[PDB]
Amino acid sequence: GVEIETISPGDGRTFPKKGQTCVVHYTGMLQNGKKFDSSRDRNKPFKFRIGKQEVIKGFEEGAAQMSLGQRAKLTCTPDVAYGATGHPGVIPPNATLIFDVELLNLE
Amino acid sequence: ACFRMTPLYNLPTHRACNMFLESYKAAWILTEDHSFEDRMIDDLSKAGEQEEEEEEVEEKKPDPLHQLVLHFSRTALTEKSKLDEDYLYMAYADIMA
Amino acid sequence: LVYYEGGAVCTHARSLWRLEPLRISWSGSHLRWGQPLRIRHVTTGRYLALTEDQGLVVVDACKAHTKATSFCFRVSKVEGMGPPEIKYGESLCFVQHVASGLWLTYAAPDPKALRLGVLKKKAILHQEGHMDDALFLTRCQQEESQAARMIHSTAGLYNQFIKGLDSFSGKPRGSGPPAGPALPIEAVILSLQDLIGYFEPPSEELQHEEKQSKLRSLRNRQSLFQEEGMLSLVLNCIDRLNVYTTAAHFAEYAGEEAAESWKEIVNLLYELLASLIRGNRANCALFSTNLDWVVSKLDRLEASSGILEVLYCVLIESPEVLNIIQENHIKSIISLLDKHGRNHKVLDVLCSLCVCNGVAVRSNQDLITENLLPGRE
Amino acid sequence: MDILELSERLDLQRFHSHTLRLYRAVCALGNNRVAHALCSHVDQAQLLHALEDAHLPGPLRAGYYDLLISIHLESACRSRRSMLSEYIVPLTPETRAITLFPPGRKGGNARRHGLPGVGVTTSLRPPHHFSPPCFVAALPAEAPARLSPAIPLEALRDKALRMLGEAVRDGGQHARDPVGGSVEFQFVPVLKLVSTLLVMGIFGDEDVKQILKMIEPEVFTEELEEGLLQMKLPESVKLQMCNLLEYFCDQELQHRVESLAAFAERYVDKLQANQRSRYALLMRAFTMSAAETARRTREFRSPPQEQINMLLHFKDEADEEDCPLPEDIRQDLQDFHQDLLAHCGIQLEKKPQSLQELVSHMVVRWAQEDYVQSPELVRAMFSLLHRQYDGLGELLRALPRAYTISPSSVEDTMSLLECLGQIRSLLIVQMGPQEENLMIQSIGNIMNNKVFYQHPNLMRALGMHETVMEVMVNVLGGGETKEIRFPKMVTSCCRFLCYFCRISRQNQRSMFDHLSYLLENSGIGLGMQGSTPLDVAAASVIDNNELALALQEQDLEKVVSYLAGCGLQSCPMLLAKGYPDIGWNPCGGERYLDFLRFAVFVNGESVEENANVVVRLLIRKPECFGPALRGEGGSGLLAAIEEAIRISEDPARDGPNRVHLGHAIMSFYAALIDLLGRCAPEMHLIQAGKGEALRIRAILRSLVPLDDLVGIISLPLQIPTLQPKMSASFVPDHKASMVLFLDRVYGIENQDFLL
Amino acid sequence: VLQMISACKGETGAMVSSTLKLGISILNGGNAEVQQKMLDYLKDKKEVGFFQSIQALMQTCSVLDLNAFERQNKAEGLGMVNEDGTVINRQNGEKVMADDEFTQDLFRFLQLLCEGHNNDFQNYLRTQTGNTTTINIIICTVDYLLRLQESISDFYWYYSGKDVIEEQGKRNFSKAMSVAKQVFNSLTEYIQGP
Repeated sequence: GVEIETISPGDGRTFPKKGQTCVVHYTGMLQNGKKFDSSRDRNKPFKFRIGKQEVIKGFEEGAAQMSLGQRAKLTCTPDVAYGATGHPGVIPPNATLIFDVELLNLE
Repeated sequence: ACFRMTPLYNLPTHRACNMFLESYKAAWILTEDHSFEDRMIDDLSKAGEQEEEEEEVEEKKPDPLHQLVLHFSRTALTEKSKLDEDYLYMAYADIMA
Repeated sequence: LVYYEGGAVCTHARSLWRLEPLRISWSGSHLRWGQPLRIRHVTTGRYLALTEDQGLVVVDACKAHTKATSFCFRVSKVEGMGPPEIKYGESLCFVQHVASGLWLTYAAPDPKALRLGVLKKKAILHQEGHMDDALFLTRCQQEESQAARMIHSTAGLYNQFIKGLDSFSGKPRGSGPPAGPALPIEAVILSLQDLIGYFEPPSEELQHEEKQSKLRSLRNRQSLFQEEGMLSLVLNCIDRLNVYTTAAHFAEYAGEEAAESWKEIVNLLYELLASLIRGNRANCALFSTNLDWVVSKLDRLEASSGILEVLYCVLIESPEVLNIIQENHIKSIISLLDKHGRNHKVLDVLCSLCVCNGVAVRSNQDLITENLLPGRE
Repeated sequence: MDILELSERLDLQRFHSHTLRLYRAVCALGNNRVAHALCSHVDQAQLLHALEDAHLPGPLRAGYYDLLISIHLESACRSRRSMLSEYIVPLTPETRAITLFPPGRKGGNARRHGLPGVGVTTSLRPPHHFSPPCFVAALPAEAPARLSPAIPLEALRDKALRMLGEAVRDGGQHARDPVGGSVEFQFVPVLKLVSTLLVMGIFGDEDVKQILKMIEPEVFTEELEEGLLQMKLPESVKLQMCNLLEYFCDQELQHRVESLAAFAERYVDKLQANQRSRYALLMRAFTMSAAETARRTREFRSPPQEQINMLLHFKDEADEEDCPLPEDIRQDLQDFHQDLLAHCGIQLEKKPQSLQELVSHMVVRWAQEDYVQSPELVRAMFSLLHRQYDGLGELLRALPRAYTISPSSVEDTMSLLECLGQIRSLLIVQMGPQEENLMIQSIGNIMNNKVFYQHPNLMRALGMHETVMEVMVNVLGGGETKEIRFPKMVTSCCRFLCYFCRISRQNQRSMFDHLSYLLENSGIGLGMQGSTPLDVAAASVIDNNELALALQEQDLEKVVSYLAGCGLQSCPMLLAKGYPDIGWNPCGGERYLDFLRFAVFVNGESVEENANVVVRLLIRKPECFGPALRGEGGSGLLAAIEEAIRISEDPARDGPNRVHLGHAIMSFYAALIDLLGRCAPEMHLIQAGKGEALRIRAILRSLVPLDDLVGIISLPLQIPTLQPKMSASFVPDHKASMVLFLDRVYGIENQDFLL
Repeated sequence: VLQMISACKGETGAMVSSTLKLGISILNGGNAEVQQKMLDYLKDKKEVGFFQSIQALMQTCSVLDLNAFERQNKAEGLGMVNEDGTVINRQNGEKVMADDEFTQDLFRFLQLLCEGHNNDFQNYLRTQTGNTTTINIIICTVDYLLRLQESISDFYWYYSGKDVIEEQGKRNFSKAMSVAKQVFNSLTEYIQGP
C-alpha cells in the first residue's frame, strides 16, 4: 500500500535493479507536518543496497518505481513501516509516513 | 626444587624486563630528595603576603598556607559517618611534620 | 510494663524519667538519701506503681494516690537548699518501695525463643532482689528535654481532634443543631504554625561551623518525632480530612462555622510533613510501602504546593523508593504536567527519576522517553 | 517564534532551560539505546550552528554545549579515563629510540625539556567505535543497545580552536557586553569542550602545538597575543584551567615510564649476553683453587630474581662493591640515573623556561591575590604543586602499574582490554536484566583470550578481581532471603573467581585478604547450585600451607556461629515447598562444615594450631551437634542413621532436597565425623613424645563410642540386577568417613582386626 | 588536630596515625603557648566528641600475644616457595605487635600534653567540668599497664624451662619492654609538679 506522485521529471529510462548500489540524499516527515529525519542536514548522502532487506520494505518498494535524478513524494501505509509498536522514542504507534525522496546517481 | 632452578640466560626478553623494574626498586627507595620540606614552608606561607597588597583597613588577607589548613578544618567539620581516605591529606600532613 | 535495654534506646525519648518529690515547696532542692518521691515518664505522661497484683505497671496520673507509687532511695541493702549528697554517674543508689519495703530487680525468665529473639527483661519488686542493680544516674538536661513535653502535649491534642472528628464519619447534618461536642480549630492552627517554625531548616547566610552545628541538632529531632508516632498521626489526619472532597460545601455536615477554615488546615499538614522528611534519610525509607498513597492524589485543586514538595523531598535521599515505580505512576505525574500547566517544578522532579547519587537505573530511564517525548504537543 | 527573543521573557526561558537538563538526565551513565532517539528530536545541525552564534541569553544555548558533550562523547571518555592509569608497553622498534630530546647539543642534555606531548607513545589503548544514525533501517528484532552516535570529528577540531582564537583576542579588547552576558559564559562552556576532546587525543602534533601558543611567551618559542595565564579571571574558569593543566602532568609521566622501558631493553640485553661470557670463563674449562666453585653459586643456584639482586646491587650502589661487573656497563647507569635525577626535580648542586617553574610560580600568585571560596576549587590546585614538587613520589607510585609485553600477543591483549572496559561501566549502572545478560558473555569471553593464563601479574595490576567483587555485593545486598533478585549471575561469576584463585600463589594471597569481607555476606543466600560465595571462600586456602597458618581465629569463630544457626532453624525457603522441617536443616550444615575441612589440614594431615582451637571452640556450643545425639533426650548412635534408613524408604514421610531427605541426614553426620577424624591431635610424631596432644585425643575419643562405630560398617543397600538404585537414599559410598575416623583415633592394636 | 582526631571515632586506620605524627612535632619540648590554645578551644566548644575517641582508641591497642608467636615459629621454618622470588614478605613482622610504631606515639602525645608541670591539663584529664560526662583518662591508662604486665609475665613461663633465648625470642621481647618504658614515663608526668 504505497502511493507515488512525481514532483520533478527524471531520466525515466534507467531504473535500479538487484545487486546495485543506490544513494538517497533524502528528507523525511510525519503525516501531521512534523519532520523527524533528514539527510541534507547531516550533509552526507545516505547509501544502501537493494535486495538484502536492510531498509524498511515500504521505502525500498517505493524507490524501485523511480528513475535516476527524479524527486518524488512517497506515502507509506502504517502497516508497511513500523506497524504496531513502531520505533520507540521517535514515532508514535500506528502512524502514517511521508517521505521526500530523490536519487543522486548510480541508476 | 632449589637444585633445579633455571639459569638467567634462558629467559624470554619480555619477561626478563619486568623482573628488572621490580627488582630495580633499589635506587629510588633509598635515595633521598629532601628538597621539598624546608623550601616548601619557606616560599609558601612565609613571604606569601608580598608587596602585591595595596591597602588594608582592619584585617589582613590570609597567606597561602592559611587557606590550606582551614580547608582541612572545613572538610573535617562536614557532617559524615566515617572519614574517607583522602591521600592528599597524608601528603601534606607528613611534610608539615 | 517495664523493661531493660542496651545501647539502642539510650539516645531515645522513651528512656527519659522525671523525679517529682512529694513537697510543694523546695521541690528542686538537692536530693538526699531516705526521701520519698515519685517517678514520672515524660512522653507517656504517667507514673510507676504496683497497686495490688498486676506488677510494676506504668499507672496513669489519676490512680497514683501516694501509696501505689511511694518510692525512695536507699544507700545499700529542711527549709533550705539541703546537703548535696547524690552525685551523677557514681552514686549507685538502690530503689525501694516504701510501703511494701521490697527491692526492685529483674525476673529475667527467658525461654529458648526469648534468648535468641527479643533482648528484653522484666523488672519486679522482689522481696530480696539480686546483687547487680547499682542504679547510677546520668543527666540529660538540654534542648532535647524541652523537646520531650512537646510530644505529650501535641500527641494529646491531636488524637482528641481525630477522635472528635471521627464521630460524624457518616452522618449528614440535621441542619440547625450541627453536632454534639464541639471541635477545636484555633488551637491546632497555632499549634501547627509553631512546629513548622520549630523545624524550619537552617538559614543560608550563616557560616559553616554554625550551620553544621545546627544541622546535627535538626536531624536528631526529626528522628525523635518518628519513634513516638507523629508520622502515622499526621498521616491519620490526612486520611480523615481527605474524605471530604470538592470544597468546604461537602464538609458542611461538620459545622458550617468551621467550613471557611478548611483550606488552610488541609494545607498546613503537608509542609509540616515535608519538614519531617527533608534532609533526613531514615524517615524517607518509611514511605516505600506508602508510595502508592502519596502519588495517588496529585489532583486536588488545593494541594499543588504541598504534594509536589513532599514528593520532591522523598526522591532526593532514598534510592530504594525510586525502584518501586512500575508503569502507571510515571504517567500519573506526566498527566500532572498536562493538567496544571507548564511548571518547571514537575520537570525537575522527573530529573530525580533519572540517575541517583552516583548510581543510575535503566528500568525506568526509558518509559519517560516513550511516554512524554514521542508525542509532540 | 524566534529563539533569540527568549532572552526577554524570563519565564518561558526558565521552562526551556530545565527541558534541556532533562535530555542531559535522560542520557544516563551510558544509554546508547535512548541516546539516538534524542538525535531526531533535538538536532544534528543547529548544535553545530549554536557554536558560532554570539547573541546568547545565558542559561539557555550556552547550556547546549553541555548537551553536545553528552550525546556524542563520554561514551569513551568515561572509559578511556580509566585507561590512563596503567602504562602497558610492548617491545617495538619505535620504543628502541626514546631519550631526553637527543637532538640536544651540549646544553640540550641538561635543558630543552621538550614541549609536553608530541607523539610516539606506543601505549595500548582501545579505539573509539561510533555508528551513524539511520531511522529508515529495517527493524532489528548485538552491540549493547547500540554502539554509539557519530559526528564529524574533523569539523569539530578545527572549529573549536578557531572559536577559541577569537576568545583570547576579544578578551584583551574588553567590552560592556561579552558573549553570553558575563565573560565566564564566554569561556567556561567552550574550553570545557576542548578538555574533553583533548583526553581522547583527537588533536595531533600540530594541533597541540597551537593550544600551547595560547600561553605563548613561556611554553612556546621553542626555536600582542597575551597568554591565557596573564589576565584576571573569575573563580570558575580558573577551576577549568586546572582541569586542563592536569592533563599535561601525566603526559610527561607517560613519557617518563616509556624512557625507562627503553633503558629496560638495551641494558638487559647486554646483561644476558655478558653473563653467558661469564659462564664459559668459569664453565667446564675452569681451572683450580676448589673454593672458587663455592664463590660461583648465584650462577646456577638461587631463583632468577635472586640473581638480578646480586648483579644489580653494586651497579647503582655507592663505594663498596661485591661480585662486580666489568667497569664498562656500570657507567651508563651513573649517567642515566644521573640523567633521570636531573630531569624531574633534582638541582644536583626570570623566565620560568620550564613547566615545573611555570606551574609552581603561578599557583602561588593566585592564592596571594585572592581569598578563594568554593572548597571544590581549592582542592584542585593544591593537588598540582604537590606533584610538581615531589616528582619521584609520583614515579615511585606509578611503576607498580607498569608492565612490558612482547609482539605477536598485543592483538590478543587488545581484545581483552576492550572487553574488560564493559565490566567497569557495569558497576556504575544499577543491575538490569538486559545488562545482566551482557556480563555473562563478557566474562565468558574473558576466559578464552590466551592472555589470562600467561601473565597473571597483569590481572592483579588491572585488578579486575577487585571490580567484579562489587558486582556481586550489589545484587546480593538485601534485607533477607527474599532479596534474591537476579539469580543465575552469582553462579555464573563465582565460578570465574575460583579458577582465578588456582593460577598462582600470589593470586591466592591477593584475594585471601578479603576473607572476612566475603564471609560477612555469604551465609544468607543459600539454596542454589553450581557455586555460592562460600565455595570461593573455601577455595581461597586449599594448598598454601602458610595461608592456613595466617588465620585470625575470629574468621573461624564467626563461621561457627553460622553453624549454630543451622542447628535450630527450620529452613523457611525449604519449608516454602511444603516440607516437614522438623527441627533443623542438614542442607545448610553440610556446606559450612565442608569449609572447615580445608582449614584443619592443608597437605597430608598437618597444621594443628588452628585445629586445636577448633575442637576447643566447637565444644563450647553443644547445640552445634545435631540434636539426634549429644543431647539430653537420646543419642541413637546406631539408631539415628537407622531412623534415617526407615525414612529413606518412606516416600510419604520425606517431602511428598531435590532427591530426598534421608540422604541429607546421612550426609550431615558422616561429614561431621569426617571433620573430627582429621581434626585428630596429630600423627604419632607428637602423640608418642609429648603430653599436650593426648588431652585432645581423650576428648574426641569420649564422644564417639567404638562399640557403635564398629557396627555402623554394615548393611549395604543392594546391587543392580535383572535395574540400579537411586542416589536419593542413604548410600554406602559415603561411609568411608567412618573408616578414617577409626584409623586415626582408636586405631588397630590387638587381634580385633579379625572381628 | 583536635578536630581531626574527634571526627575519627574509634578506627585506628592510617588517618589518625599520620595525624598523631603531626601533633608531636608542634608541641615537642614544653611549648607552653600551644598548650594554652588547645585548652581554650576545649573550654569553648564544650562538646565531648574527643575524649570518647581517646578512651575507645587505646582499648584497641594490642599486647604481647603468645599464640600468634607460635604461628611465626613454624612459618619461619620454610625458606622459599617452589619457585617464586623466595618469601616476598621476608620479615612480615605484622603479628606480635604490628602497632609499636603507632601505640608508642599515642602515649607520648598524652605525656607531652602535661609537660612543664602545667597544672590545668594535669587536672582536666582527671575530670571534665561542665560538659555532660567525664572519662577520667588517668584510671583509663593504668588498666593498660596491667594487661601488658600480665602478658610479659605470661611470656616468662614459656621460656622458664629453656636455657638460652633464641634470636627471635629477643627481637619481639625488646619490642614489648620498650613500649612499657614509654607508658611509665607518662604516669610520672601526671604526678610531677604535685
